[PDB]
Amino acid sequence: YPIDKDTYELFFGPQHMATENFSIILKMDGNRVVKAIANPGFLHRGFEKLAEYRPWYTNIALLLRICVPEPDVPEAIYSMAVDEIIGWEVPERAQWIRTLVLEMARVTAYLFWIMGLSFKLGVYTAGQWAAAYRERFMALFEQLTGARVYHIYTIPGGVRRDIPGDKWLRQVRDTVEYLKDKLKDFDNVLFENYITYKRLEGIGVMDKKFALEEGVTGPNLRATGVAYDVRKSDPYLLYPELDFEIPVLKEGDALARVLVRRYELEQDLYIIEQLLDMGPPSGPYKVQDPKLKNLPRFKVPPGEAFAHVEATKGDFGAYVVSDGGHKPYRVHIRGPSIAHGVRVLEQLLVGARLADVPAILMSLDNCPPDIDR
Amino acid sequence: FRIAPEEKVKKKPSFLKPWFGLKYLFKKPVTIKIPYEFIEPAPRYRGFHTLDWKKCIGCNMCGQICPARAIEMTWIPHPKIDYGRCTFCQFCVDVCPTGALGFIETYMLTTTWREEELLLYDWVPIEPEKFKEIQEKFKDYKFPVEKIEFNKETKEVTYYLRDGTTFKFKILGYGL
Amino acid sequence: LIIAAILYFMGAGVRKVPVTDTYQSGNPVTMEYNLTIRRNFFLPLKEAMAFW
Amino acid sequence: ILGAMVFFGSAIGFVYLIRFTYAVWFGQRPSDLEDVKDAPLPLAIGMGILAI
Amino acid sequence: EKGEEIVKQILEKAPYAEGKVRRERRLEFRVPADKIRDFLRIMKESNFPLMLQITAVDWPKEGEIELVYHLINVELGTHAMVKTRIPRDLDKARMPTVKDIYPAAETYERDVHDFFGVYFEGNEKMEMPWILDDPERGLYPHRKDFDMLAYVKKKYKILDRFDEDKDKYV
Amino acid sequence: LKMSFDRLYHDIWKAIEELADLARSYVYNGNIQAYAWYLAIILLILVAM
Amino acid sequence: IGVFLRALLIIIYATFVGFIFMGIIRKVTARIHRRIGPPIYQPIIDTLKFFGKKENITHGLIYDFGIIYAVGATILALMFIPLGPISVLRAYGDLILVTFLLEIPMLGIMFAAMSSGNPYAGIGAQRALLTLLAIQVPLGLAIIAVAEYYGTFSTYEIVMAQQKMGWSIFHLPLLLAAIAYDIVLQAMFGKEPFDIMIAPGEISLGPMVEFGGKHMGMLQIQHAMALFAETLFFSNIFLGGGVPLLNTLASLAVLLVKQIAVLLIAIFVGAIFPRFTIDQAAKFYWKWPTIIAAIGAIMAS
Amino acid sequence: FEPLFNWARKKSLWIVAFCTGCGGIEMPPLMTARYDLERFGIMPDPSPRQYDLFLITGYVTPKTLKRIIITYEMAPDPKYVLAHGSCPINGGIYWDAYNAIKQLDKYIPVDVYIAGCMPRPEAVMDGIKKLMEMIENGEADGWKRYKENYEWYRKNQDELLGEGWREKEARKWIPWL
Ligand code: SF4
Ligand code: SF4
Ligand code: SF4
Repeated sequence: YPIDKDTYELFFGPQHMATENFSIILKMDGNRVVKAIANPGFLHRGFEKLAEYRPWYTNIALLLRICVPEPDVPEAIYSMAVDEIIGWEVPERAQWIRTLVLEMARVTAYLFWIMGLSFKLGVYTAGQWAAAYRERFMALFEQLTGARVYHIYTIPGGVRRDIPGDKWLRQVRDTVEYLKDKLKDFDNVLFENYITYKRLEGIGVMDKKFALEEGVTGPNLRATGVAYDVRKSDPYLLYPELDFEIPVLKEGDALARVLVRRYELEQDLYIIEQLLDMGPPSGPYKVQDPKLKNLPRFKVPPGEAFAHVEATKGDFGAYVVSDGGHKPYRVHIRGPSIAHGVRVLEQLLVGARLADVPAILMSLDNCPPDIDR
Repeated sequence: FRIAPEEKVKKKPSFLKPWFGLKYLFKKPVTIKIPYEFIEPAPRYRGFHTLDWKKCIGCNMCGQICPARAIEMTWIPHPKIDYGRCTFCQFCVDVCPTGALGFIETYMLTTTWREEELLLYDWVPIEPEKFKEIQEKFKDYKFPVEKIEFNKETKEVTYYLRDGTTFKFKILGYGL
Repeated sequence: LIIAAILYFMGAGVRKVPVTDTYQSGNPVTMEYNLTIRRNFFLPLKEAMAFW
Repeated sequence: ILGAMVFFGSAIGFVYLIRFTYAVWFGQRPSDLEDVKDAPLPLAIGMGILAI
Repeated sequence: EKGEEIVKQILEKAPYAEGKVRRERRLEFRVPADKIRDFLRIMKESNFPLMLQITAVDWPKEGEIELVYHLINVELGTHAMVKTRIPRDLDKARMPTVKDIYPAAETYERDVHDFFGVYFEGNEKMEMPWILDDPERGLYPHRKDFDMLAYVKKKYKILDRFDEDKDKYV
Repeated sequence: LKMSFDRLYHDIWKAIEELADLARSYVYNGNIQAYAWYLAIILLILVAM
Repeated sequence: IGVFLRALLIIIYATFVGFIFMGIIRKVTARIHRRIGPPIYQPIIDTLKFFGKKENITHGLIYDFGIIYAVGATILALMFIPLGPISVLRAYGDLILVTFLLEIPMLGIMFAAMSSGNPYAGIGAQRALLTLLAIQVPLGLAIIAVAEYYGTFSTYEIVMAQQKMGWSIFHLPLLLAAIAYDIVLQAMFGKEPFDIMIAPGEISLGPMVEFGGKHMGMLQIQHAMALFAETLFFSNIFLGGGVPLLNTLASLAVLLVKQIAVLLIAIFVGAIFPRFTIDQAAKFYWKWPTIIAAIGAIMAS
Repeated sequence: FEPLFNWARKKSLWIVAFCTGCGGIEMPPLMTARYDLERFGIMPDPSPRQYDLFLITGYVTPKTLKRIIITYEMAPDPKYVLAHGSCPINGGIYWDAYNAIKQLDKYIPVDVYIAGCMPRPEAVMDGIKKLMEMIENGEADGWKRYKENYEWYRKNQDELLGEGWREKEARKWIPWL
């Protein structure tokens, strides 16, 4: 006997192609939502009690898969944290390499978010273009380090493979100037039409006091009135000698949290163009010769370190503690989307129509491998 | 600090401006016809393993840095890498002291459901004469072992190569 | 309708299935789930002419 | 001006009947309708008379 | 430097707050266990609104789940690490929930309760199947009393479709 | 007063003005073969009489 | 016996050109965002695949008969519109008949989508029926604008009145009905701006969310005939084909060119425009195309 | 009779877009404007009936192996899954997981495995091309082993997580409404 008789519970499970892999059970009322709780954790590999059993250097390759769209931001934060507890002397060349791959993976993640938004917003042309122009960035990464995604690159000191040379650094100038001439054809399909602007207007109204104390750390609370950019507040890599300008709006409906990410794509591509004309000087790619050998037996002195870094969706931190041996005692990777599309999504879908459940789901850039950890 | 707009980012919606996304009705479509236009992958793409049988000392230094615990050791004391649990991270390359564990660009490896084609994933990697199976034999970039005939109680695996040597050797004992 | 039945009445397995086991975005669904909608059915139609 | 509203009336005449035949006749049945029978004959004579 | 002034301003408003300032902005300090609830809103109202993950390390030698609490700033950019030390038994695994002051800890406490140990009193989303459905909810797999490779063997009989022994360590 | 006509005429003129940017890029290309195709199309109309 | 073979000729030609028209839609939407995409003879292989299973579903006794009625209605729609000179009947092809017999496919593809019983099929039918509500406000005014500009309703007395004098997208009181039809055609088809009776991605697939093997094959036949019937109804009214076998085949060829013509402008709009919320789809078909067709209706009178 | 349908299958394989977690970063650009699949006719649609090519993209959580086997129970005849990555083969790097399911052939019948982490789309092209070669003659694949050899898979399904999921993952919400 069906014991609700009032509210039908359709729910977007995994096989839906709008939500990626996290089920949101929606207590629908005709065509609105009156209660939207989420069941995440269809992907819980475990990384607390799973990355505690590997040595310190080889715990990179196992830690990449905590966030799929950015295959460099999870390694470049753990590489920043093990940098601190040992206290290396990571040179200028390794700092520049890690800077440029941390920004080119970010423009890859923005392009993937555009393609993921357009696959569920109906319009396929902004999806196919976004994946096509992400593919040349993948084929440019493949010259450098290894595979397309999950390029195990940034070991705790420095990097693993340096630049090929003028065949590569001239090529990045070509694709960045190409995509900066190309980006004016994304506006006319995704941000200038009177469909999308009339589709995402006023849905999911996020207040100003509802973002800073809620768990939101990304660029989407920056569309609400909040002045917080971790690249600007505490620059970590070769950021202070860049002088980029960050966007802040006083709005907070859903399309405010989309135009801010479009402008972040524009200024980040201007960063990669500005970083390239600097060019890296000489130096080694590794950090030190004597305190790296016998690579499993890598006793680190005890203590702890926190690091945190800007992402496509949320400034998400790592937490490593070292007992004093060749094992991370606990490496916690705080997912960006833990209270960023699970808890704030519960008070965002209440009242919204069914057509703007997937669009709201992508207007926060919900990536399901981050809630589980 | 350095807030960029006041209303500079927010643009104006527009009726018939999406017709400028219609420009690619006549340009050349950007795709690769994979049967048969090849891609030529990178000169140092991470792929399969090319252990050298004359420099390997069996010190199991790779055994303790594999993140997925598949470089388990055999006797005649070389390792067999299984690609069942292996992420191609190539931490076993720059940690092997002698240098007897390389990596070459070979990634295409498709096997079917039967177990006799699934013994294909347990190979003691062969010498770098397998680079003469990447070139000089039909440059297809595929795994040049292509069937393995294990035999119980007469343990003599046979890497039946593309047309080369059958590469027989006995395997007795595992671990250390 | 005959020519439409010619293109359907062709056999090849027409096995009947229960209703309680259905899509539900590829998920298990029991008998105590109100899955057929029965509450106002036209909420955008009411909210379109909410002035009228 | 008058042909538009009567044609809209044929559309909205179509619409509500789809609303009727949905949550009364299709979908799952609740577990209080297992104690029900068929149609009785004297209503069925009227149904057959109006149908022919 | 400015973090030393900030922690000096915090220590005026709280006695049990022994603040060590790491590199420039990593202001880490420990408080006693059942005193942070009357303390975290001193940290909220001063300058630190946003709360990151309630990450909790374990220690089997001295039995205590050291729940460190990550706070952050928005006007300066620092990141507090206020930490407690509560006992390790499931009987004594008690901790008052911070939901009246932080709505950030509505969901962080669900993960730290479903993963290992700690039970939070004044919250409603406690026995909800957040993550780790049955039969993984019945034992807490993220402490040090739960060892891998003796539960995985009792859940899956073989770990290698192939040969000899790829299920041990090192 | 939420339904003004100042807004509608600016809408219809901005539509004509963006159609002016539309016909500029479509008909008037750098592709020489596009104008060859235009000549072949109007010759095809002269076939159609 | 000869009208039976001629009707079989028309239904089998409508099959083997409607599937190619849907494949042309797939080819142009492939080239519209830089991809080769499928071959031209693609959805024939879709239909040929979907009749080669070994299990089906058949939720109910009505779950079959609804989509079979949809196929029968969409065949009845194309039987009256004058496909060239070869018509099984040209005495009665009235406007209201063909206009209402496009909507009856949107019954039977949904009336049997309800018998499955699903919140996805329920909310797909919920978001499909507000279209068929909203689209008949500019559709009826387009039919009145065609009506009062000519007077006759037998559709052989319209293509005759076109091939006698004038075209029909000219003469501005009739062109304002064509823009209303050009906007209503994307909804009546299921193309991307007014997509929502298909909705691939936002909801799962709406009405056709779980059909199975044979039922999706009947849907592909019905969808190709809905394409061909509404396109031939637009071309044999607003364009007019009209017109020995070397005359007849060329008549049907130039009719096919005018079939592709409105189908070409149905695709260019229908990829650069995202999907529409059904609450705005009810609000859009009363603001702009209604006043356009109303100005056409008072200028045709 | 038979080859009129046999060639028709290997030209319009409809894939269902499960996007199984880690691995949905080389499932989309496989089917987009670059190295593509619509040239092979591989048109994706999210329906558990209108598909016959399931891509188990990487690992399988047992909170997803319920959903995968429920999706796999609904494709009528020509369902054959293409295992992906290196997770389904023997367990990937998550062999040390209480969750991530090792040895996928013991639960649902895999047709063809690929290798790679992540597998490059050229390897997926080689996998589908070998799947076309396998489906030409027709080679006793999955859907022909899930039918007669059901006694083994149903026992191995019920042994891991089992006891009738249709009451465990259905009654898990009705108190928590
Ligand atoms: S290939 Fe990578 S994962 Fe495999 S054994 Fe070598 S280092 Fe370990
Ligand atoms: S490759 Fe290196 S670690 Fe492995 S057996 Fe040979 S010498 Fe030892
Ligand atoms: S095969 Fe590799 S990339 Fe794929 S899910 Fe497994 S570990 Fe991740």
